[PDB]
Amino acid sequence: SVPSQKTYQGSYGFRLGFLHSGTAKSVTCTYSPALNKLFCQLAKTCPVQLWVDSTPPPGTRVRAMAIYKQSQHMTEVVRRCPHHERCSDSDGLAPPQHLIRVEGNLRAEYLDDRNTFRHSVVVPYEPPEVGSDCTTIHYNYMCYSSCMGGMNRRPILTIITLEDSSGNLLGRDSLEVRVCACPGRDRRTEEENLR
Ligand SMILES: [Zn+2]
Repeated sequence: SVPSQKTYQGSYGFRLGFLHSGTAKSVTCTYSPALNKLFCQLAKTCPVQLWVDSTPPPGTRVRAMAIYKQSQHMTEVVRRCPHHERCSDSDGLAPPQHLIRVEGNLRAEYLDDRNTFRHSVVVPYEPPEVGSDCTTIHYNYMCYSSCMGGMNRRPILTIITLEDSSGNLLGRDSLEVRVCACPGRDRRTEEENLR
């Protein structure tokens, strides 16, 4: 099977938002609206905003999962490569095999689906704080898109779903992600190629 990637705002008007970081050669994370693609360095903070028109119920959660973008690779579980899964860089909560981690949230839970074998990380949805209009989750990608034996240069999509306490779908959004050495340069090159 393959997780759905269909955009769905749902009853709460759920959608993602990204900061405007630019494309300076030194940038560590940058999002391209034209390509709906996030470019980031290995294990660097990727701020992802959660926007809703109305607050969902207490117990609502937010899950992140990666899948290969190419249809011929969609059924393959996206996981860290043979080298990174063994580098003992766990933060004490994320299994070393997981590509996507959530930073600074002790309530993050990591799932290895007993049926699909796919990996995901989920946190409780927290409503915006005083003075804020949105909620931000900080993600880290733990392998480069080019890692051999892992993503192996194949592009991936990250699917973010808003779920109820039972795991039922409330909202869904997604974006392509490239983990690379120079996000600014690659974003500039890909947007140029699109033009
Ligand atoms: Zn790797």
